[PDB]
Amino acid sequence: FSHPQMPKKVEDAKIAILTCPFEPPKPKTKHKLDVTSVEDYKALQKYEKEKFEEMIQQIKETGANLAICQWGFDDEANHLLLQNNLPAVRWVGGPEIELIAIATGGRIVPRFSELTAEKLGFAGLVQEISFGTTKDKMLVIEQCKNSRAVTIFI
Amino acid sequence: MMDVDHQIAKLMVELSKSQDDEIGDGTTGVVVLAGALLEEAEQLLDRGIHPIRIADGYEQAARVAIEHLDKISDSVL
Amino acid sequence: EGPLSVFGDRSTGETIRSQNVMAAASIANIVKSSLGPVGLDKMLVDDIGDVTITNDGATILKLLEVEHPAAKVLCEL
Amino acid sequence: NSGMNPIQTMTEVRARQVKEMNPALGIDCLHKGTNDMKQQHVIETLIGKKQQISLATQMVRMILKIDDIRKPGESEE
Amino acid sequence: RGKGAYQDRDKPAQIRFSNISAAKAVADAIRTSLGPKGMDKMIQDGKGDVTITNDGATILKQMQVLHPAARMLVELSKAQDIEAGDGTTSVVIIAGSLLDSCTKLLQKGIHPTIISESFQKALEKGIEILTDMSRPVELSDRETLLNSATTSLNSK
Amino acid sequence: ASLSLAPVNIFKAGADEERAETARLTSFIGAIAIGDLVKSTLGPKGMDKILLSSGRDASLMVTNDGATILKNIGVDNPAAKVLVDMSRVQDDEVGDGTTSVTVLAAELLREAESLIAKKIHPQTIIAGWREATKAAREALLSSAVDHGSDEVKFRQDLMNIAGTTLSSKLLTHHKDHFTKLAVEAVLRLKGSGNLEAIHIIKKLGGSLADSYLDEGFLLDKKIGVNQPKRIENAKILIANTGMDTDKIKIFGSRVRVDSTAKVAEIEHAEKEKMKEKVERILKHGINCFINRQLIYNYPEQLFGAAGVMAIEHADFAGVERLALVTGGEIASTFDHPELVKLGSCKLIEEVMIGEDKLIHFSGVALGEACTIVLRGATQQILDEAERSLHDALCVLAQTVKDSRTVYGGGCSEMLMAHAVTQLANRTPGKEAVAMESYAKALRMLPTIIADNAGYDSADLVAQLRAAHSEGNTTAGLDMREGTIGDMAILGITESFQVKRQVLLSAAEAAEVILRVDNIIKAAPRK
Amino acid sequence: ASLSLAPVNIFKAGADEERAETARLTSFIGAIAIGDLVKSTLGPKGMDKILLSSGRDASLMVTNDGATILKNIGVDNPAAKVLVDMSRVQDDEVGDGTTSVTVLAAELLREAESLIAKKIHPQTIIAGWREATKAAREALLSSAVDHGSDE
Amino acid sequence: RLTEYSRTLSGMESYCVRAFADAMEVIPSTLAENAGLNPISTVTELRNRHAQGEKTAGINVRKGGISNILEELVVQPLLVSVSALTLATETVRSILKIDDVVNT
Amino acid sequence: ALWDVESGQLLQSFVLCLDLTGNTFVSGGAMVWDMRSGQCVQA
Ligand SMILES: Nc1ncnc2c1ncn2[C@@H]1O[C@H](COP(=O)(O)OP(=O)(O)O)[C@@H](O)[C@H]1O
Ligand SMILES: Nc1ncnc2c1ncn2[C@@H]1O[C@H](COP(=O)(O)OP(=O)(O)O)[C@@H](O)[C@H]1O
Ligand SMILES: [Mg+2]
Ligand SMILES: [Mg+2]
Ligand SMILES: [Mg+2]
Repeated sequence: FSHPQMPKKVEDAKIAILTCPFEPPKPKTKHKLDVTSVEDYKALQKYEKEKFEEMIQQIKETGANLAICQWGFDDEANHLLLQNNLPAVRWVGGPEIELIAIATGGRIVPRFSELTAEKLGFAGLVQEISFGTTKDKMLVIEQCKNSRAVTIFI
Repeated sequence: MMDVDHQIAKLMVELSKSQDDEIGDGTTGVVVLAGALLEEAEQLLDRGIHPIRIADGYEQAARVAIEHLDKISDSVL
Repeated sequence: EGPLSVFGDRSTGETIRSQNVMAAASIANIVKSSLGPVGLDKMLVDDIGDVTITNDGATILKLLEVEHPAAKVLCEL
Repeated sequence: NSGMNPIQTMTEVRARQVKEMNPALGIDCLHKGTNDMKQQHVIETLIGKKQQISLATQMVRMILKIDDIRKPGESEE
Repeated sequence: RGKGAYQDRDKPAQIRFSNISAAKAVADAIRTSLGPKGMDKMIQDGKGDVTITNDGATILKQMQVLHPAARMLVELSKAQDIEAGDGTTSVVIIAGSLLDSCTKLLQKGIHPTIISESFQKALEKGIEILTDMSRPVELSDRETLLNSATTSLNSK
Repeated sequence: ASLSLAPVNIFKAGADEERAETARLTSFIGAIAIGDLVKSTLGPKGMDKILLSSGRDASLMVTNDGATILKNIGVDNPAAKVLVDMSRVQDDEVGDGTTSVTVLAAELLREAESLIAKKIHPQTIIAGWREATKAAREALLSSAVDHGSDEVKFRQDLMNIAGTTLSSKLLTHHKDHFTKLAVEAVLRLKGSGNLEAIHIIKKLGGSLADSYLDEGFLLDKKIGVNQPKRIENAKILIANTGMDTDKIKIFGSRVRVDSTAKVAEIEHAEKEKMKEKVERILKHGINCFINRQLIYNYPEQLFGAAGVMAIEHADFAGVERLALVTGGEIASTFDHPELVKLGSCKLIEEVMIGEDKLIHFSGVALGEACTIVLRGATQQILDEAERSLHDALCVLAQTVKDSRTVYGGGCSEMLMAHAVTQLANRTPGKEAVAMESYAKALRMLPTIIADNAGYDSADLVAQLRAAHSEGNTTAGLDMREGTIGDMAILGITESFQVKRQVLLSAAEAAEVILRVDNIIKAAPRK
Repeated sequence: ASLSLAPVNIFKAGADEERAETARLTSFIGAIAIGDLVKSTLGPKGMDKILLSSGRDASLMVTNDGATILKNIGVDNPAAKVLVDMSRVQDDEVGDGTTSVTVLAAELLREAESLIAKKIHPQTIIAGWREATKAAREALLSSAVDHGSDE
Repeated sequence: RLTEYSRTLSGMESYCVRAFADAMEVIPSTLAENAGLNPISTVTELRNRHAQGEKTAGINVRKGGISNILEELVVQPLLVSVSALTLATETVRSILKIDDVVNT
Repeated sequence: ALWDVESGQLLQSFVLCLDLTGNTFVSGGAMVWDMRSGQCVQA
C-alpha cells in the first residue's frame, strides 16, 4: 500500500484497476500553457487542486474499496486516498495489472471519467504479507469468485 | 638446518652449536633461556635502563645462580 | 617496515633535526650572497628560457622549486 | 608441553620448595604422581646447567651491546 | 585429570600476539609526544600536505596505519577526543601498556576472557580510586579554570 | 568415457568439469572449510573475527555474527556459495541461528563424506536423513513449551531468550542491562513486528554501559533559524509536502508576458501562494511541523514569524517513526483540518549527545517507536553492538509472534539426536547408518559449543547423552563452570522457530549439496 | 609470536615454515593421499597401476607392487617421503607387505587426525599406540604356528 | 592502590590486576623520560611518596624532581582520566575477544 | 545521488550512467526510481 498508515488488510474488496497515474493530465503532443497574469496563475492552481479532488471523488463514487494503478502517483493524491478510506497500490506492472483484472473479474480502465461500478473487480481478501526480519512486503489478492488466473508461491 | 638471514638468529644458531660442542646436551634450553632473558630485558629497557646495566645485572645473577648450582649439587659414582 | 606498519618513511631525533637544519642552511645559503651594498644579483631561468635578474630575497624564494617542509617554511617566512 | 597450567603448577612447586628445604622438587611432566624429581630419577649434569647459564648470559650480554646494524640491503639474487 | 584440552590451534594465539605487537608499536611511536617536555611530529601526506602537531588524535589520524589493532587505537583516540577533547595521547598509551601486559599474561597460560574480566574489575576499582582522590570545583572559581587551561596548553 | 577425459575436446577454453571424486571432494572441502571458519564463534565462549576489506577504502569489521562473516568473504567454491546463501536466508527469516545452521550443515556433509567413503549410495543417505529430520522435527515440536497466556512468565521467557541470544556477543559484558534494554524496546512495539520502528543511533565515545533506550524519541534533524528551540505540550503535524518553491504540477505551463512588471506580479503571486499554504497549515493549530522534504527560506521565515517549530528533511523512515511515536497522520493536503490527526508529546527540546545536537521528544503519546543510543570506544565496537542488538530484537520479535520456546545449551540438539538414534535403532539397512551420522552431527553441535570454552567436551556430551537417554529431557550444558544442569532452572531458553529453522535449513542444504555428482564450470568472463 | 608471523622476517627468500595446524594438516594430507593411492592394489582383487614416466626415456610400467608405485613418484610432501621410505625399507627387509604397511600407516594417521580433532594431545596418542602395538605384537606371536619339523 | 587490590584478590585474577597496575605505571615513566630525568628512580620516588600518604605528588619538570604538583598549578578535570581509563579498558577487552583475521 | 542545487543538500541517496518531470529517473549498470516514494518501480 502506498501510504504507510493505510490499512494492511481489505475484506470484500471492490478493486478499481486503473492505468492512469493520479496526476494532473498532460497531452502527449508538444504543448505550452501560457500564464499571462495573476488571474491565470490563480486559475491554474485552482485547476490543479480541483483535478486532484475530482479524480479522488470519481474513484470514490463507484463504491470501490481498493484502487490499483500502474504508473504511481504523487503526494496529494496519496493523502486524499488515505483520507477517503481508499487503500491503494501504485507502480503495479502491466502483466500484474492484467492478471489482477483477469482474477478479480474486473475491467482495466484507462481514465477516471470512464470508471463505473460494473468495471470494478472483486476480491474476498487483499492483504499485505510480511516475511520475518526482512522489511520486504508483498500484496496477496485471493478469494476471488471465479478466478481464471492462479499464482504459485514457492 | 634452519635457513635464516637475521644476524641474531645466526647468533642463536651459534649458541646452540656452542652448547652442543662443549656439553652435547641442553642445546634447546640455552635458546629458551636466552629468549626469556632478552624478553625480560625488553621490558627493562622500556623503563629507561641502560642495556649495559641490564647485562651487568644478568652477569651478577648468573654468578649467584652458578654458585647456588654448585651448592645444591650431588655426587654420583 | 617493522611493527609500526605505516606505509611510509620515518625519521626520528637527531636525524630529522639535522635534516631540518640542513634544509634551512641550504635556503639561507641560496640568498646569503645577495646581502648588503656589496651584494650581487642573480639570474633565474624558468626552464623555458625565461630570465629573471633579481636581488630581492622574496622573488628568489618564490621562483625556486622547494620540496623540503622546513625550506618551504623559510620561503613562506 | 605436558598439558598442565604453567603459572599454577610452577607457583605451587616454588612454594613447596620454599616451605620444605628441598631443591629437588620440579615439574611432574610424566604424571607419575610425585613432584620429587630425585625419586623419579631425573638427573642431569651440573656442568651442563652451569654451561647453559653461562652461555645464555654471555650471548644475551653480547646481543644487548649491539646498538647499530649496517646491512648491505641490496637484496641480491 | 592431569592434561586438559590440547588446543590444537595456535593461530588464535598468533593473532592475539600480532594485535598486541601492533598496539604496543603505536603506543611506543606516540610516547615521545607526551607531557610538557614532549615534542611535535611532522607528518607529510601522500598529496604533499604537511602538518605539525602534538595532538594524539591528529597524529593517529594523519598517519595511515594498516594493522587492524592500530586502526582500533585510532578510533579509540577519536572517541576520547569526542568525549573529553584532552588526553587523546594518554589513552592510546594506556591501551598499549595494557596489551603489552596481556602478552605475558597470555604467555603464562591465562585465558583471554579471564584477563578481560579481571581488567573490568580493575577498571571499576580504578574509577572508584580516581573519584575518591579528586576534589569538587565551582565554575565561579576563575583561578581553577585558568590553571586547567594552562595545564592543557603546557604540552603544546 | 568422461566429457573432459575424451580424445575429442568438447569445451570452450577455460571451461572444465569435475566428475564423481572431484565433484564430491570439491563440495565437501568447501563445506568443511566454511563450517570450520564460521565455528569457534559459537556459544557463550565464542570469539570474534576481523574482516579486512581488500578494497581502496579497506573497511574494518570485527564481528561474531556468522551471516556477516559469510557475506563479506570472497568465495569461489560453489558448495561454499550454497552454504553462504543458506546462512543469509536464515538471517533473513530469523535473527539468530546463522552460525548454528552453517555448522550443522558442515557436520552433516562431513558425515556424508565419511559415509560415501564406506560405499553407501548418496541417495540412501538422503532417505535416511529425511527420516531422521522428520523424527527430530517431531521431537522438537513435542518438547516445545508455551507461556504466551501468562504475562509474567512470558516476560521471564523474553528476558531469558534475550540473555541467551546476547550471551555470545560483545554485549555479554553488560548482558543484564542490554537484555533489559532490548526487552523494553521490543515490548514498546505493542505487538507490531516492525523492526524498522526501532532506530539505533551509534555515537562514538562513552562506555557501552552508557547505552540506553530513550523514554521518548530522538531525531537527528535541525530546526529552522527563527523557530523556537523548546516546545511544551507540543501539537505535532507530520507532513510530506514540497514546501520548496512548490511548482504547479502542470509541467507544460510557462509565464509568457510582455513586461517585467507582469513577471514581478507573477512572482508575488507565487509567494502569496506559498504564504497561503503556510496559513492553511497553521490553521490546524500546531506547535511543531515535521516535513519529509526540504523547507525553503520563505516557508521557514513564515513559520518563525508564527513561532512554531519546523523540522525539515525527515526522511520516509523519520516521518513514519514520528507518526508511530506521536500518533499523528502524515498529511500532504491541508484543506480539511478536522480530518487530520495531530501528534502529541509532552516536551520537545534539543539534547547534547557527544559533540552532536539532536531533537528530543519527551512524554510521547503512543510511543510505538523506539530510539536506542549506543555508546562505545571504537567504531568497530559500535557496529558489533548494533549487530548484536539487531539479533536480539529480531529473536524477541519472532518470540512475540510465536511464543513457543525450547531449551538451549544443547538440550534441543540432544533430544532431537536421541529421537533420531531411537528411530535408527529400529531401522534395517544402511539408512540406520545415515541416521546415526545425522545424530552424530546433532551431538557435534554442543560438542563444538563445549570445545569453544575449553571444557572436556567429550565427557560433557557423554553425560548429556546419558541424561537424555535416561529421561532428563531438560538437561543441558552449564557454561558458568563447565558442568551439566537444568536448562529450565538456569533460564537458557530459545525461540522454537529459530531452532526449527536451523534444523530444517541445515538438513535441506546438506541434501541439496549431497545430490551433486558433477560440477561443470563455464569459462569465466576474465 | 612465530617466525613467519612476526613483524621482522627471519628466513631467506623461499624459506618458510608451517606451524601446528598447518604442519599437522600437511602431514596428514600427504600420508592419507599416499595411502589412498597405494590402496586398491591390495588383496586378491586389487588392480594394477600404470607408471608413465615423464622423462626423456618415457618408461612404461604396470605394477601391483606398493613399493614400486611409491618409489617412482615425485612427492614433495615430507610425510609422503617418510611413508615412501618406510615402504622401501619394508621391501628391503622382506619381499611382501609394502602395500599393507603403507595402508596401515595411512589409516593410523587418519585416526590420529580424528583424535587430534577431539582435543587429545599427540603424546597421549603415542603412548596409547605404544601399548596397543605391544598388545598386538604379543597376540600375533601367540597366534603363530610352526611346521618346520614336519617335511 | 590497584597493586594492593590485586594483593587482596588471591587467585588467577590477582596476576591480571597486578599487570593492570604495572601498565598504569607507564605514564609517569614516560613523563620522567621526556623530562630528561631518570625514569626508574623518579617513579620509585613517586611510589614511595604516594605510599607515605601524600597523593598530590607528581613530576616537577620545572624543579627537576618530585614535589607537591598542586604547587605548580598542574591540575586536570577528573573526566579526562576517567574517560581515558574506561575507553582504554573497553578497547582492550574488545581486542582480547578477537582470535582470527579474515581477508575479504 | 540527487542533490538540491539551491539548498545544497542531499535529497536522497540510492551506476555507470543514468537519465531522467524530475521525479522518475532510470539508472543502468534498468532501474527506475520514483522520488515520490523513493523505491525502485521498474526493472
Ligand atoms: N548461556 C548459555 N548457556 C548455554 N548455551 C548457550 C548460552 N547462550 C547461548 N548458548 C548456545 O550457543 C549457541 C550459539 O548461539 P549464538 O552464537 O549466540 O548464535 P547462533 O545460534 O547464530 O550461533 C546457541 O545454540 C545456544 O544454544
Ligand atoms: N587368497 C587370499 N584370500 C584372502 N586374503 C588374501 C589372499 N591372498 C592375499 N590375501 C591378503 O591380501 C593382503 C595384501 O597382499 P597384497 O595385495 O599382495 O599386497 P602386499 O602383500 O604387498 O601387502 C595380505 O595381507 C593377505 O592377507
Ligand atoms: Mg637433553
Ligand atoms: Mg593535554
Ligand atoms: Mg546468537
